[PDB]
Amino acid sequence: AGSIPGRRS
Amino acid sequence: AGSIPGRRS
Amino acid sequence: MGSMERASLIQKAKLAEQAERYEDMAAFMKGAVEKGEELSCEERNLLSVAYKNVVGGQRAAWRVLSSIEQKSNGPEVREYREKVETELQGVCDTVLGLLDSHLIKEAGDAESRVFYLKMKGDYYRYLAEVATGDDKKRIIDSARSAYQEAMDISKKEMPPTNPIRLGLALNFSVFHYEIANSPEEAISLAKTTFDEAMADLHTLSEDSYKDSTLIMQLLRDNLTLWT
Amino acid sequence: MGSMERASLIQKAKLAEQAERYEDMAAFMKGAVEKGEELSCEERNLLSVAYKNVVGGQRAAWRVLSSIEQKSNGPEVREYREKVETELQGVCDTVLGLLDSHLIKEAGDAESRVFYLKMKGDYYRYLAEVATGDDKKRIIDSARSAYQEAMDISKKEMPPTNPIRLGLALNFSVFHYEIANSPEEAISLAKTTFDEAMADLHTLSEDSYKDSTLIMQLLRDNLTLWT
Ligand SMILES: *Cc1ccc(S(=O)(=O)N2CCc3ccccc32)cc1
Ligand SMILES: *Cc1ccc(S(=O)(=O)N2CCc3ccccc32)cc1
Ligand SMILES: [Cl-]
Ligand SMILES: [Cl-]
Ligand SMILES: [Cl-]
Ligand SMILES: [Cl-]
Ligand SMILES: [Mg+2]
Ligand SMILES: [Mg+2]
Repeated sequence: AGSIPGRRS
Repeated sequence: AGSIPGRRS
Repeated sequence: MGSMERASLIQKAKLAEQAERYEDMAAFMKGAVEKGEELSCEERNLLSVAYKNVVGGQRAAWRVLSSIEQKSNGPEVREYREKVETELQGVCDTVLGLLDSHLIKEAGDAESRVFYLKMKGDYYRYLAEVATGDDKKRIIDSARSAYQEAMDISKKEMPPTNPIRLGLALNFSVFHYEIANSPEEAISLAKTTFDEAMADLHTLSEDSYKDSTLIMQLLRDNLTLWT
Repeated sequence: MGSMERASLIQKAKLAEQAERYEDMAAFMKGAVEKGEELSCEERNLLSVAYKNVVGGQRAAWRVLSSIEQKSNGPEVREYREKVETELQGVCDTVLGLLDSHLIKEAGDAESRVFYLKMKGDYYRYLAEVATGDDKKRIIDSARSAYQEAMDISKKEMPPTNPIRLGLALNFSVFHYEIANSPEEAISLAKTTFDEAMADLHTLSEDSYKDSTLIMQLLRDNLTLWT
């Protein structure tokens, strides 16, 4: 599904 | 302010 | 793009739009224009969508960088703003070059000629947004002149609800407000355009009504912001 | 970027992020890596943000085009999907080349080495998403091997709430589900990661708690989608 985003937002 | 958009959306 | 068929460039421009690859879209459309044939209505819209989205992103980045630079006032912010600015100018010069070689001169129908002169005004306006040097007044006047010729044709040849005529008036009003330091002219133009379109809506089909009222709302949104 | 100072490249990468110019950001960070010095934590995040956003846009475009191509099944859609695919592969190869020359080999601290091996796994995963040929199994195994080495270090050297350890587990779980056809392994990994992090939250400050719980929620979001 979702992987880690680049920034906390 | 706003100019015309490229598409109607 | 010289080795790719015209029809394939058009098809790929449509795919690039669906994929949100606007730089590719613009390159495919530049290649299509360079085939030398006139553009249909749909193809003119692909050309405009592509470059409007590319330069729109450059403008947004330039404004972010220009804001940082102004707050700061090392060389890096100015250097990077200058880099983005040069890229933006390059894209505007490319679009203006397509219009001058030879889209405008071959456009005889009012719809095509107005469309291209509106584009010409827009890309000189984008150049004027970043201009500061000895040619800044001449850039502003080049935008004005293109918009004015488009206006004169539109008023003679198109009904007041025609969406190209309306979008032209919208953009020329933005030029007056944001570039030419003429907010009263901007407000007057937007008001008279809106009112003359309102009075012609009764002639339109449902789909044409939707198009005209959408742009009328943009005019109204600007009037609300400006008054 | 060879003629620009390291510090200026880093500064411009930060500006490029603020301006949403991620291709520029990635170019500035590639130039910074090529100076040959190790990267600090903040600089590693700039490198990752830049390339993750560039390849993320390429992946989204490839998926749009691949969907159109599959529905269609002239050459144009396949040709254009292939063009986007080749560009994507080129960016992944560039990132992998930076990691191999010489970020990983110089990274001795667990935080840096895990970060880079997680990146290595991610860029092989992105290559695996578009792979079909004789090397597809080897691409998948290269992703697996990088993630596995990162996992082994993280479990020995980092607490279970460390955000790099958590993000690594998150991404490796996505690898298992979406690439390796191992949904049970994906679910197991996400569950055990979440539960072991939960049990260590009591040790954390408010800001560290916020970071760890944010990634735990991503793990939970995937578990909800997968179960
Ligand atoms: C400059 C311009 C105005 C209108 C049109 S259009 O009628 O093809 N069209 C596309 C953009 C838009 C917004 C609202 C209503 C109609 C349209 C093209 C170009
Ligand atoms: C792979 C990875 C995981 C975490 C971090 S971080 O702790 O620097 N950070 C940036 C992205 C993120 C999302 C949620 C919580 C923390 C963080 C970097 C890279
Ligand atoms: Cl620069
Ligand atoms: Cl003609
Ligand atoms: Cl192509
Ligand atoms: Cl080291
Ligand atoms: Mg031909
Ligand atoms: Mg130096």
